Amino acid sequence: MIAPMEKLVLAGPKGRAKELLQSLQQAGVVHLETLRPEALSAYQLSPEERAELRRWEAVSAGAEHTLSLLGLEAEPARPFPEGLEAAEKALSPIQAHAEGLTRQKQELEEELALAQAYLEPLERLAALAHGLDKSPFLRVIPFLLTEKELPLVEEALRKALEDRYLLAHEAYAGGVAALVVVHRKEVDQAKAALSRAGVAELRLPGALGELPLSEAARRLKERAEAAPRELSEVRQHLAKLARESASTLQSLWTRAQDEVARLKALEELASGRFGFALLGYVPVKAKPKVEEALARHKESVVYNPPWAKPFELLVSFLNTPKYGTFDPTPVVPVFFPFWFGMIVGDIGYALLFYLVGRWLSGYVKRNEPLVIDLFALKLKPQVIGKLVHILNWMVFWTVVWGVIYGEFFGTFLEHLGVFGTPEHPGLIPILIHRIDTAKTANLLILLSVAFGVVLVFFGLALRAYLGLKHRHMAHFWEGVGYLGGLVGVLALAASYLGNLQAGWLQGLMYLGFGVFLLAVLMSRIWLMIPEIFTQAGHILSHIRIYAVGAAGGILAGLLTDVGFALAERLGLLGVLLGLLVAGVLHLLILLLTTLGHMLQPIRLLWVEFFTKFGFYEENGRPYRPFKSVREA
Amino acid sequence: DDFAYLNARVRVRRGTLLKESFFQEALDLSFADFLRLLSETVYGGELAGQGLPDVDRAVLRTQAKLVGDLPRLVTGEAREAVRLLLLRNDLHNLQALLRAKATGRPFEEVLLLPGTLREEVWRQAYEAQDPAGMAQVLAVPGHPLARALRAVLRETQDLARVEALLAKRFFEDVAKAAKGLDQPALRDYLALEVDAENLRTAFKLQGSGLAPDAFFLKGGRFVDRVRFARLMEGDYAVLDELSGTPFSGLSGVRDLKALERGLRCVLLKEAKKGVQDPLGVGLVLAYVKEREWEAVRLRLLARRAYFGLPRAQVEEEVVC
Amino acid sequence: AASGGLDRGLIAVGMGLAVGLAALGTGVAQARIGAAGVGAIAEDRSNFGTALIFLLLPETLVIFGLLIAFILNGRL
Amino acid sequence: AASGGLDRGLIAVGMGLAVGLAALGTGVAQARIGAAGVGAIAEDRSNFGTALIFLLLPETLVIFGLLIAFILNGRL
Amino acid sequence: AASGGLDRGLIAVGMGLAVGLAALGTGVAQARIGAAGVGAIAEDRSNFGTALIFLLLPETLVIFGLLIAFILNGRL
Repeated sequence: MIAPMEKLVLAGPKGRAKELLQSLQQAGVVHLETLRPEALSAYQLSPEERAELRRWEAVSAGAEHTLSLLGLEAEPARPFPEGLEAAEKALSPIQAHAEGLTRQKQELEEELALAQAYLEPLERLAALAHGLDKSPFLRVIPFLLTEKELPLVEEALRKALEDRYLLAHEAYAGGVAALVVVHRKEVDQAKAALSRAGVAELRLPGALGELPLSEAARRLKERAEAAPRELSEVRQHLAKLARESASTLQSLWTRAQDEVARLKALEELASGRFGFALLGYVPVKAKPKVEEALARHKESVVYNPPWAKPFELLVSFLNTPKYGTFDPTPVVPVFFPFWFGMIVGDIGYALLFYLVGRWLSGYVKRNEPLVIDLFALKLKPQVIGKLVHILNWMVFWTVVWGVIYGEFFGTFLEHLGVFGTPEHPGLIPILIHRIDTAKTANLLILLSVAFGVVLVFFGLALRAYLGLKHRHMAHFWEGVGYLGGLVGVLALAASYLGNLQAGWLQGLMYLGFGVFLLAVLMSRIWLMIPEIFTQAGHILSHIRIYAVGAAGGILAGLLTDVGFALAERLGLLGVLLGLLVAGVLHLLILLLTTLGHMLQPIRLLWVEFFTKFGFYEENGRPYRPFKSVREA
Repeated sequence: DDFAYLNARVRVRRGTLLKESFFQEALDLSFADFLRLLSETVYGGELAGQGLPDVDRAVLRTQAKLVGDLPRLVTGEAREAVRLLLLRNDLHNLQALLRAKATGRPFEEVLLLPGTLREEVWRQAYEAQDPAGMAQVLAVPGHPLARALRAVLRETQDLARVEALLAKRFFEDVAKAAKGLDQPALRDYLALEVDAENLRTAFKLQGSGLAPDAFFLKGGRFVDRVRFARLMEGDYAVLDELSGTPFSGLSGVRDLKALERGLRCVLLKEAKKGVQDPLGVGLVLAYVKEREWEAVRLRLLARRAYFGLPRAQVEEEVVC
Repeated sequence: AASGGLDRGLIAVGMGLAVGLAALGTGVAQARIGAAGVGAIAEDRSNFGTALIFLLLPETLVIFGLLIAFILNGRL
Repeated sequence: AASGGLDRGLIAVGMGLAVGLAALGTGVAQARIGAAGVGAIAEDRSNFGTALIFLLLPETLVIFGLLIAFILNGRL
Repeated sequence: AASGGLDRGLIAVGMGLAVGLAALGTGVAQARIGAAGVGAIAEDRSNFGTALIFLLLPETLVIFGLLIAFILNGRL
């Protein structure tokens, strides 16, 4: 137990090292570093201190362990004090009760199990045996054999014994409990004969077995009978202990735990001051003032909605400095339109996604493991479930928004906004699709295609800021220079992009535009220039992902159309209810698969994320993957 | 191809066992009786008369004729893989030759297990004086260990250190080499060996707790340099933190002998996975391991029987 | 229906090649990658995403077929 | 029934092509994974529900065939 | 239904094709998946109800053929 103060633990980036350092130091807080290389070599904890820590571990662990056997738990909170002695003492009686009873319960189950099982064979043998292991004049060898065994066992026995033995059996079920009876002196041959056959003298293993067959049989009735009842008591006490003491167990546990970490924190700083993070021991007087602010970069242990919620989490990754260009934070608002807009469905697609959203944001007990959804109950990881309760609401809003993207989308089908097509039909709106037919369809084709290009433009802007402002000249040279090519790209594109609408606002413009491209790739020299080919490949990919996100999207709406509306023959009316045979079915299948579509937004994003357009990852590289960053 | 043949050849081969009950008898079998029991079994086919050196010799030959035959077959992907296993023990043998070579100890007393390279390679290597020359000999037919030995030899010609740094380096070569297949099971068992070797080495070296990595062989998958280090610092709590890891029978163990037993069981449980593994190397691999496991018990029990040594003396160690 | 236009036929043929080839390709792509996985499922319910993540990239191909089919429609 | 024009003639074929082809794709996809799958059951009956779910996605090919076979007949 | 016009010859050929192609795929599927299993079975007798269910999945392909063929002929 150190000199008075509550230890505080923080770790973070280089920027937070400083902000943090200042915040602890001025008040009258002690033993602070990084603030010198190791004057905590003159704060090396005593062996005694290490010992106290050691004790705390026994207690900490003991609580956990005991909680386990008991069959209940506790979970980590915010540290608190009690005194070690109180906690140890607290831990001890209960651990002793729970532990004793847990064993007893186990034994009881076993007693029951064996005794019932053994009850029948011992009884069969006993009934036959009319007492003979009682006798030494006759010796009896019980053994069980199936009737599979009986002619063979009989031949082996017969061969050794002749007729100087009694082989009798009364059945046990699927075989017969058997006795070979022999005279004294015949015993040795008698065991060997059964053994040769592969059978052998059978009774229960250990002390109970030795007892007369008759006696063993009695015991088996008794143990089998006794044990469940007895089990109830042992189990009851245990259950009772868990029930009452759980809070307590946890409080000791938490208390102890907070010490185990706390003590360790002291030891390491003592020892060798770490680096970009920040240690200290902070007094009772000092302790709140430093903690309230935190500047969003570290990790501690003390002692409208659609736009904000995941967006709030990207804010934390903005704050870390470790390089010379802007931190990676744009992603959540880049995601959102498409996230909502993936669902751009019709009658069965977008407009049915609702059922799920109120179930998940709300609570649904309909499910075999899901009960109250706030409580994350799952056949899959529970822990994982709790965190994205926040998400259930943001997803519910997504479900609401996707429904909206059903009526704007449905403009170019039915509705009103840019087209005039009936504001609402009479039978099944979206009987068939305007979009299935080419002109409407075509506009949607061109629509995705542009969007992949847009994500590329954002990336190279970032690229030039990166190499510029990080002074990665090779990269700077790359982000500006690569843009040199583009005018010529537009040139060629136009004669196919409007076909008749364009193609000739530019031409052999490419011949000089291509030169502009390569100029500074060549200025750095770069003994590996051809490699720019791959930068071009991404563009086609960006397009493809959006295109698929759309097309698979469209396909989704069209299954409600061949699943409820029109398809069969040339397309007919009664297909409506012929398909209803199918109709209930298509809905659920559809639901499962569209989840696959939303991983494509992210697939698109993944193209951009590791392509060094304001990023720290580059197949690793000190910083946590982006994988972990975006999820909630 | 030819693991159609191999698993099948193995399927027949797996029968010549000396059952668990063999060993149970042996606890209760005197040496003569132990010997009698052996002579009636497949080891008995290499046993002439009675006597321990003969039992052990019988073991070598028994393993040899059913497994040792196999390295000459090297042709399948699998055969090469099997070659790696044998190479490792043999790598020991090679070390035995190297060390023998260094101390004026003659070539002649270093038995080798069935070798990929023949007697004459070993002889030449021994006979090829310079540490480079010895290493160069082993390379003549090809031997990733030759080159590795050389790789280590490039910096100095200090035999013992070369052997030590080589063993780490070789198991490092092996890590790539085993990866260079695929036929996972050998790879898996080996991975457990990496972890096991780390545990025992840290164990051997514990209380030293120096710069751990010189003794930490890499390829830990549930073990790491620090866990190794901690154990080497004397912190036994590592095994208690290496629980729920694949190695559960080591939990709370504080002796190397029992440690080796638990490890053997864990790894054995892994070896046992192969029983009808196709090109997947498990059926042959497991089979080699069976012969191994049998051999361990036989030799142990042979002595037990020989000296009349307790049942309790063998009791931990002839079961897993 | 009935006697198809000479034009309708040229596109109608090619309509099939896109759906069949991509569909076949996706199933097989998923199958080998799918084959490697199984010990992990057992081991870690949480890690499960990796084998799964693997499957998603091939998924683009079939969808591509639908897009070209879409432009053709009303000529077919 | 009876005679058919060029659309009908083209579709009549494809109703068959569809049913045969999907089955073939399903089988190949199944062969690699299916071979892989079994050891896990032996070990774990518990995971078996997961396994029961596990095999399923390539199998989708067959079902598409029945709807399309249905659709073709009637332009046939 | 027996001899007739232009449509019918086309369905009659393809009716067979439906059956033949699916049969090859099912067989291939059984060969790899089937091969792994027996050792697992050797150990796990336990699996036997499961074993009746496990093998069962590629085989659906054949059933798919009988409806399309029957409905085609043996129903036309």
